[PDB]
Amino acid sequence: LGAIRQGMKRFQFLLNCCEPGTIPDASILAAALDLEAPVVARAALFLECARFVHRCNRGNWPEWMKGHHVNITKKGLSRGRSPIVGNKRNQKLQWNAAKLFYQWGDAIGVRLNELCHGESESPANLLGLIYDEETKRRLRKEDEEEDFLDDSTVNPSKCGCPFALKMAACQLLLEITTFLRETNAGAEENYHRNMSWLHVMILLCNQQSFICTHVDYCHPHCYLHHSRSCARLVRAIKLLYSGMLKYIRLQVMSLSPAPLSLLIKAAPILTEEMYGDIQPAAWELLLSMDEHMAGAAAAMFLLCAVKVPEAVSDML
Repeated sequence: LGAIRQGMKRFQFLLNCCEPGTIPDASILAAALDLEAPVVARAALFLECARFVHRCNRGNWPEWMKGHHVNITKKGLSRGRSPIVGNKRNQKLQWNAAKLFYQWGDAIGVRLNELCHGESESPANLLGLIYDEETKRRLRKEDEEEDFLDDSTVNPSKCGCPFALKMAACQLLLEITTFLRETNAGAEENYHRNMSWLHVMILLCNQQSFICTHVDYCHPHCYLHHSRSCARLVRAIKLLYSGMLKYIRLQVMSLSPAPLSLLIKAAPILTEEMYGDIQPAAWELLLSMDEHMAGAAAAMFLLCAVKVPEAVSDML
């Protein structure tokens, strides 16, 4: 059952020697949803990429990404040179990254803008989702039996794409923003302030809807159904197995607060019409249960209130 697991560890050494900002491709990062691959392998790739992004972010660098492996005199084509050039090589590696991680996240991101019509459950379909009992009990059984130890119920041809996969893409982009803002000299500062694909994260927050009644059920656009979805997937990833588990237990614990912290990390670049759309979302998510979720909703609402206090004044 866990024969993927060690293979991922094998994949871990395939991200231990290759150059950052070269592997993988933008297009195979974009179009990897309509194949025979479930949500769990996509999320595993997302968390592995995020793990190596945190390796390039916090300070836990690998041995070859610190400049110690070019000084020793080889027995061919070799001459005495200081390893400072190897430090420049590692400055090259993240200069391959800080561009291409932007471009790969572009190529995923506009694909997800096209995936807004991909799994597009209509508002009429949503009003049938929340109240009509048939697809109610259908997707409630699909959200409740959601665990990744049996490959027969949760994903039929290993092709399903719920909104929890979109939150997993959101937390991968979240770690991309932990890299890009902090860690060929023209667009090095032009690749953080202007991102051409961030309107659909707020759109997914508008698809984090609030027409629910919470009588033993939430509709698959309600963020409590998203909370139960990400809770079921975190329970799945803690049933399938430890250092990658260490990373998961050190970072995320719930995928529903991902666009919240995304909006904290990308506050000042937005024009304020989108702010006038995000203060209603600030009203809806302040009923949340987690300290991370409701607390980051409080800090987002705090920042949009110290930005725009008159809409706050009108809703008081």
